Amino acid sequence: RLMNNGVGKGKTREDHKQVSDQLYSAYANGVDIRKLVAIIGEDALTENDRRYLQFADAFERFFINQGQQNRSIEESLQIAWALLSMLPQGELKRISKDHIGKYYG
Amino acid sequence: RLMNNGVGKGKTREDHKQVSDQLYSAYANGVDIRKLVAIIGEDALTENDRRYLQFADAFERFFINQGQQNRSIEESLQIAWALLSMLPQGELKRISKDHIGKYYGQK
Amino acid sequence: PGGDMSEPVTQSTLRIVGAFWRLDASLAFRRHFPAINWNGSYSLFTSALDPWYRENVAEDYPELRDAISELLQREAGLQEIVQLVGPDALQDAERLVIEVGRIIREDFLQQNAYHEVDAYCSMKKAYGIMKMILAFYKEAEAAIKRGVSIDEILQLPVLERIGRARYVSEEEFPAYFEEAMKEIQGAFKAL
Amino acid sequence: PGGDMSEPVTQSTLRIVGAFWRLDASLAFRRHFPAINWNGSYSLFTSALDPWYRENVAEDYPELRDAISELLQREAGLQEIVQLVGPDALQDAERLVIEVGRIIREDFLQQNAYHEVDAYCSMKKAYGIMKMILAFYKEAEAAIKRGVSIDEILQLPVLERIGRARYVSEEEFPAYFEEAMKEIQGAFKAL
Amino acid sequence: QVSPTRMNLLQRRGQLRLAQKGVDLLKKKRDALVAEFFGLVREAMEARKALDQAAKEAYAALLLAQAFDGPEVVAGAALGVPPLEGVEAEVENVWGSKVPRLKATFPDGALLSPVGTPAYTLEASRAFRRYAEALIRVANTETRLKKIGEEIKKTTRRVNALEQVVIPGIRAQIRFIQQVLEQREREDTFRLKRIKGKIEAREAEE
Amino acid sequence: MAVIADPETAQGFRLAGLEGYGASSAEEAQSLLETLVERGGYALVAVDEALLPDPERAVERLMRGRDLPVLLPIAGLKEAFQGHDVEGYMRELVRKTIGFDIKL
Repeated sequence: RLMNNGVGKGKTREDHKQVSDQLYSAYANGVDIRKLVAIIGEDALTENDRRYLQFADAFERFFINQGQQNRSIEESLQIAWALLSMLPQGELKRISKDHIGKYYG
Repeated sequence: RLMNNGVGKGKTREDHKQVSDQLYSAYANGVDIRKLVAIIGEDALTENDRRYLQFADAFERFFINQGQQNRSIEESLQIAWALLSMLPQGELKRISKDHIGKYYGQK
Repeated sequence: PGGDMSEPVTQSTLRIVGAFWRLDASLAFRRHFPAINWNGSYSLFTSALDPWYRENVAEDYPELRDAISELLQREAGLQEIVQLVGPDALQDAERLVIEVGRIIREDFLQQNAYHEVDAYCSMKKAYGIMKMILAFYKEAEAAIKRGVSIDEILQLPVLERIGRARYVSEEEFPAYFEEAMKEIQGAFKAL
Repeated sequence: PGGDMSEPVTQSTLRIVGAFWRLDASLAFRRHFPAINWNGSYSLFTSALDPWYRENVAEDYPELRDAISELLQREAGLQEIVQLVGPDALQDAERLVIEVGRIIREDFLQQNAYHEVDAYCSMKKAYGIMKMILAFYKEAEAAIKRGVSIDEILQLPVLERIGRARYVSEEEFPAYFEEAMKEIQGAFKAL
Repeated sequence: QVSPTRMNLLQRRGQLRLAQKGVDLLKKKRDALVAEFFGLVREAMEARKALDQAAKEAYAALLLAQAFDGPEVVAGAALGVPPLEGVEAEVENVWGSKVPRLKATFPDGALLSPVGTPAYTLEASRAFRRYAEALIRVANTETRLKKIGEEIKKTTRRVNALEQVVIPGIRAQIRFIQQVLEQREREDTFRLKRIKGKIEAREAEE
Repeated sequence: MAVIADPETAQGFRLAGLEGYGASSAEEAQSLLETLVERGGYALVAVDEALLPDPERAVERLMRGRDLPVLLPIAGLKEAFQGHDVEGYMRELVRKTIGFDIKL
């Protein structure tokens, strides 16, 4: 219920709320499509549909599965950016664009 | 529970337990094939499965439908082998060929 | 109290009686009366009454009655499949079982007490209706192993006779029975 | 009673105990004794017995324990397409997973609890059987891609020596092991 | 939500058992459909083999009959022949599903001046007639295999849907009804404690 | 009963006594197929494999029901020299049809 207090300027990086909101919305749609593939065939899809499939499996394998290591907030946010770089900027509905300009490469 | 201690060498007849397991598995895959044949049809199965369907359908009126006659143990095993004869030899994959060659075949 | 036969009244009174007639609400929501749930009723006097049935109603009465019983059991065994898959995509030799179960529930079992006739029904009339229904089912499964439709069975002009054959009085019912039996025996060679 | 693991006896037991071995009646019906099921059975002590195994068994021991755990999970994963389609219609990168799964389940795990020489099995002998099956898998997965497919593998007289390697006394075993491994390292070059 | 009595618990156990029978029955139905699918795919292979070889026969026949001969005379020999309508169809109903399969009449009665003025187009024309027979054969094999495939798709999503949806929903309702009935039995075995306590606090008021 | 590889092969189909066509492009073939579904040549059509493998876009265009114009890939006269794909074609049939990839 908090984390709206504990993000932002002078607490974490500026983009922390927008990265969290974007990753949640993207992984919700990813698990929607992975529910959809269980019913309809693999060809009823567009191309950023498959990009959400790839982002779902890439999220579940690289963002969560850390095993033991001592990630930072810095390494965590740049892993979140290198995951979001696997998606089109037109699919980035949430993040205000100057974070995208400083990052996403 | 105790059937495995009450049949066998000099207890009732030496082929008993294997016929017990065989009748169980044969009626087990007779019931559900008899239930499947409603939605596929008589003439859209294999052939041994229709043998199983005939076996189960005649089994539950020649073996369980006893009535009131004082049915001995040799007579009941005899009718059990008469029911097992409607399955093909070789498909009886629980009995070695000693009791097969001795008892099987006779309806 | 709850409408649930799991009480200390009902499951203390069902151990000391024969002839337990369990009603239900689903057969009484639509007006299918009496709402005897057939699937959970019983009667322990079927065995030891068949001498009287033989010497007073008909000689073949246990045979006909047990055939009615096993047709209703076979129907209620196929209701599982028919609600899990649907009444299409079936084999035509069992949709006759379900439709004969439907016509026995709409003719033999279902009875309105307020109609002037069919309130009372002595047992020769019930023997007549069961003999009609099983003559129909026997010769209909014969005619479907010859190979026909099952639309062609369910639109005969021979079973509106059956559906009205509980409303004739106990005086017309012999001659009516002879003529309905004649037409059931004579309307299957013409398919 | 019911064949369920939700009653509070089993729930409190699983909250307190350290290792759980679900015995099944189906796996004991397929004449696979012991009837342990390697899917819903779990231990927790493996993380802290690890330095004991590296001291007294062999220095590589939890690696190949993880290898057979992964191999049995691959088999129980892709048993589905074997069950639907047909086992011959498999690939060649999954047919060998199926067959090394079978050679595990019929030589390594399955144990006669009445045989004179089979019933006891120390850590060196289970290490030996385990290393032979892992060496078969690795050299076969190396050699499936260049000269053979699975029919040019699944009959070879080393597999009989693996499948009968467990009826060997442990005064005879640690010379038998080197010779069976030598013959498999020569055999997948002779192919 | 649903009325929590011991009767309703039995109805829910009955329908859980019926759905668990239904998973087994529909898997067996899928197994029989897969059996005839793999019985038909090799017929599709053999039909494609015969189609391509008779295709090569009719292609070489036309190559000879328009290379050793006139393109204008095969034009006249084609356009003199009428278009020959008449192919017809019948009905397969199996597992409920229904497809029409076709066969052709192909009349040979058009013996248009039956001393055929090239020596080759009777040969090539009968080659193309056998070609079209093989083509309608491959068409019927195709539509039968597509019907089997889509029905296996239906049965697979039906098994998966029925399992993952209406096994755990019914399990959840059974657990709901069992826990509310245990609450009622716990309130009974509390109230009986109090009425026994306040009957035995009467000898202690004497 | 239209069949579309060339008009040169199609006049051989007229030499067989059935109607056929040739387009040498995709949309032209689907358009003549579209008027052939509209007014029938009794609804049994094959199209060249190098022209259109799957013309079923025309089925979902005009006649989604009854699947009466059956659409067939066919080996062309310049392609029947090779024996097109048969075993890998069945591989992709299984891959398309049941989901699984098999070897058999």
